Amino acid sequence: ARVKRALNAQKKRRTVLKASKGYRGQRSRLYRKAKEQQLHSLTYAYRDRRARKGEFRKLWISRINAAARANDITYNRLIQGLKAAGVEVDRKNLAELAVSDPAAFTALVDVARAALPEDVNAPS
Amino acid sequence: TLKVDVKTPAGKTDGSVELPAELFDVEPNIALMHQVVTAQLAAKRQGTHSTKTRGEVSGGGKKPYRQKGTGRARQGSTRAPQFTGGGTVHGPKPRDYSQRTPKKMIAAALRGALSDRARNDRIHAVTELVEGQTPSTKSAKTFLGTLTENKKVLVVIGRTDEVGAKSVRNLPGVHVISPDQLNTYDVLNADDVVFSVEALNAYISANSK
Amino acid sequence: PKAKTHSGASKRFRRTGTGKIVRQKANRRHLLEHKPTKRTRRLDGRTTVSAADNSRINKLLN
Amino acid sequence: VIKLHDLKPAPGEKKAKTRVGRGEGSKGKTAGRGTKGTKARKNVPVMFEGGQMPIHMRLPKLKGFKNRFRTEYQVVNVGDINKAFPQGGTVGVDELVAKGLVRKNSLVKVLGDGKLTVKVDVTANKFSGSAREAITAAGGSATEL
RNA sequence: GGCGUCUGGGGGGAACGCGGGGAAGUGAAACAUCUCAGUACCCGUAGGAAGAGAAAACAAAAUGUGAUUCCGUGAGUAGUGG
RNA sequence: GAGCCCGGUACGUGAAAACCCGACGUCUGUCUUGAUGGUGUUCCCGAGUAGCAGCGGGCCCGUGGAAUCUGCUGUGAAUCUGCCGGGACCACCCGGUAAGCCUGAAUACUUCCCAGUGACCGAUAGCGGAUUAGUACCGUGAGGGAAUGGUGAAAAGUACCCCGGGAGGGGAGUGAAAGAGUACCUGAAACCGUGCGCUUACAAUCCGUCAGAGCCCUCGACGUGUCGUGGGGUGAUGGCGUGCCUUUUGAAGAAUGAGCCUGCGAGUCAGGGACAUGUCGCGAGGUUAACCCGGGUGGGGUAGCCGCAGCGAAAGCGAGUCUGAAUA
Repeated sequence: ARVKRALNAQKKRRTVLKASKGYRGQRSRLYRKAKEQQLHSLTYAYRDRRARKGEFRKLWISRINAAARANDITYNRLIQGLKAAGVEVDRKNLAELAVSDPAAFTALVDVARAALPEDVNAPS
Repeated sequence: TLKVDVKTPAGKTDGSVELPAELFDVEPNIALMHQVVTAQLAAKRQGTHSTKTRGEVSGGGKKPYRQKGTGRARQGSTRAPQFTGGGTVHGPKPRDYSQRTPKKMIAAALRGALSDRARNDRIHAVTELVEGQTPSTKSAKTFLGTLTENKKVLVVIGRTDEVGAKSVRNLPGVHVISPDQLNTYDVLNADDVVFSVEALNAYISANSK
Repeated sequence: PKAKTHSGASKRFRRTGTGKIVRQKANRRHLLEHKPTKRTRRLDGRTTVSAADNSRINKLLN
Repeated sequence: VIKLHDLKPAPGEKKAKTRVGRGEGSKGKTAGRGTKGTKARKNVPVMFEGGQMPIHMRLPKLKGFKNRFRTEYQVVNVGDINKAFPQGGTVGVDELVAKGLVRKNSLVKVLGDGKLTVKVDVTANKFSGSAREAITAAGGSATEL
C-alpha cells in the first residue's frame, strides 16, 4: 500500500512553526530555520533556568549589601553575625525586608552586631 | 461425549448424534488457531502488485549531459530513483504468501474450534434444510430462525444437497461449506454451526476412522 | 537457490561426534630431513580448530 | 465463545521489525555501519583474509579417499531390543522398522551395547561378536541374511 | 542454352523451438588458464507447439527394469578447479 | 449508504447462415493364392560406415590413466564362432543389435479475442502515453521524447441596467450554495499586499533566551479604578549567548553542502537456503516434494530429508575404535 507523507510531516511542521511565533525574519516563516532556532532557544532556556537562581541571588546580595552599608556594616560581617545569632532568614527575604521594612532590617543589623565577636581578626 | 438431537424441518426431533470426545472436547489453543487462520488468510491473498524498477522503465539508456562544466549535480540517467518519473527502489513485486502449516496443526485447530462451538452447544444437526426437490428461501430462513437467533451461521451440507444449498444461499448471514472443506476460519467466523446428518456422519467417519 | 559449501574448506576440515571441527597440522609435506623426529611427531595427527577461526570455518563449512 | 477477534499470538511470539535509517532516534544516518570503508558500502567475503594466505588454503587437505563402494549399516543395540520387545519372540527387520529402531529400507546390523535378558530370535544382515554372544546367552538365536 | 506452357517461392509477426557463429564491462580484491557465458547479439529455419523418441539402453550377478519427454528427490553430493 | 426505480443477477431460453467438433454413411485401401506348429545345411541383416592416428568441441571431468558422443584431415573392416557397450586396457560373463525413416499425450509461450480477479496505483502515482502520445519538440541520421484530469444534480453557463473602447466589474437574476461564473470541488506552504495595536532615527544585534519598565486587549472580584493561585500581544533596558550537516585529532568559520516552499527520494524481496534466538504443534520420532482430488484457505501423497553410534585414508570393527610389536 502506497503511503503519502503529507499528514505526518505537516503535524510536526505545524507544531514547530507555532512554537516559533514572534521570531524575526526567516526564523518565523520557514520550517528549517525555525527548527534550528527552536534548538537554540530550548538550549538557551535550559541553561538560563539553571543560571536564574544565581542571578537572583546576586541581585539579593547586592540589595542586602547596600542596605547594610546604609546601616554602617559590611555584607560579610552582617552575614557572619546573622549566622552566629542563629537567625535563619535567607537572602531573598533579607532583601525583601531591606526594600520594604527598613526597621526590621535595622533590628536584624543590631542583633547581628550583638552576635559578632569583639575582635573579628582575632585567631579565635 | 456430547449429545446433539437431530431436528427436522417439520419441527420434531428425529434422533441423536454422538459427538466423539477427541473431535468435540479438545481444549482450544488460541495461539495455534491464530497461526492457522493467519496462514489461511495469507494463502487467500493474491500478490498481484508490481512496480517498475530503474531497469524496467522506458528510456533512460543514455547519460544525460556533461558531468563537469555544467555546475550541476552529476546524473547517470534520467530514470534514477530520485528523478520524477524514475524507477522505484524497493517496490512491491509479485509474490506468494502461502505458508506450509503442518497437517497436525490444522487438524488440531479445526478440532479446537469445533469443540469450542460444541461447548456452548452451538452445534445443531438437521436431516434436510427444506422439503426436497425445490429450493425455498422462506422455509430455510424460518427453519434457521427456529434453530438459532444468532447473526452469522455456518451450514455444512453434502455436495449432493443442491436444494438446501440453493435455499440457504441468499440469506445475508449464512455461509455454506462442504463437510470435507471444513476449516478453522469458517468455523470461528460463525456463531452457530448447522450440520446435516449425513454431513456430520461423513465428517465423523472421515476423521475418527 | 540452495547455498553452496566451500570446496577447500570441505577438503581441509572435519567434524567429530560432538560437532567439533578438526584440522590437520601443516609443515609435514617436504623438507623433512633437518626436522627431528619429535618435531614431526608433534606435527602428526589432528587437532581441534582454535576458537579464533571457529566462526569463519563454521561459516565456510555450512 | 471464541470469535475471530479473540485470536491473539502467544506472548513474545511476535517481534517488531527494526527499520534502519529512520532518524537519529533508533538508527539514523548510518544504519549501524560506522564510518566509510569496504564494509560501509557492500560487504566482505568470508573466505577473504586481507591478502594473507587464508586458513582454508594454507592447511593440508584431509588425507584419503571415499570408497564409493562402501557398504553402510543402520545399527541397533541389544538394549533397544530389550526395551522395545519385553515379551521377546521373533525379531525381523520390519519389526524394527515398525518399532522405529532403524530406517525402513536399509541394511541392519545388531550391536551389543545394552543388556539383553529376554529370549529373542533376531534375523539381520550382520552381527557384532558381543551382540551374538548376548543374543545366544539368553537362549535366543542370531541368524543373518 | 533458347522457346512455350503449368505448379510453387518471395514479405510481415510479441513470446515459445531447433541448428550454427559468438563478445566485453564483471569476479578472481592485480591478470593471461578460469568465470561472466554459450549469456548479450547475429545468421537459417519452422510449428501450434517444436525438439527427442522405440535400445548397437541402463544395471550388476537382483532367475533386475524395459521408447521418448517433463516435474520432485538424489544433491550443492560424487567429483572437477592457477 | 437501494434486494423490491433502472441496467442487471440466480435461473431458463435462442441460430437463417458460416465455421469448429463428433457419429452414421457413400468412398478408399487392404487380407483372403491362405494358415499352423517341425528337421539339417549355403546366402542376407543398411560402407568410404565402424575402428585407428593427428588437431579440436562438449560431457562433474580445464588432456589428465580419459571411457561414451561429435567436427575436419589421412588410413580404413567385418555380416552373427559378426560388431558395439559395461569410465585406460586384456580375458570371462552380461546387455544390445549402429552406419534407414515416421510417430499423438504429458511440456514452453501470448501479438490478439472473451469473462473475471486484486490487504495493486489513483494524475510528480500507475504504461512514456487517463487529456492532440510515440504527439509536440530535439537530431542530417540511427535515435531521444515530454506537459496538460474534477463547475454544477441538471447549463438552469448570469436576460436586463450601469462604468468601461474592450478586458473586467457593480446591481438584477439561475442555483441548495456564485466562500460552485466555463481563469470554475476541496484551496495548504513559499511569495506579494491592505487595515489596526505595540515598538523603532546616540545606535556595533548567530537576531534568541532569562529578568523586565511602559502601552494595548481580555477573564473574575469588589466601585466609580484596583487587585488577582489570572491569561495574552508588543516590548525600552540589563545578564548570557561562536547557525545546521558531513568529514574530522580538532571547524561558530577562513574544510564541504544547502536561495525558499510544497510534493517525490535510500537495508527490500525470492530460496523446504546457513547460523543464532523467541514462539507453536508433535515427540524417539518429526516432516512431506512432485502430483491427485476439492470454484478456497481442505483432504490425500513415504519418494526423500533431518534425528536414531562412533572410530578409521580405507578394507573394517563397533560402545568402542585408530596408531602401534604392545592391556602402552
